[PDB]
Amino acid sequence: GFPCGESCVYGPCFTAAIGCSCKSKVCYKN
Repeated sequence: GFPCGESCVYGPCFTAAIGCSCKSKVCYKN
């Protein structure tokens, strides 16, 4: 539910490394 400070319009969430995921073009975790 909290933003990881990264977007994923065209690239992946490199913050997936800390458990984030792409949710409607913005990287979030919990």
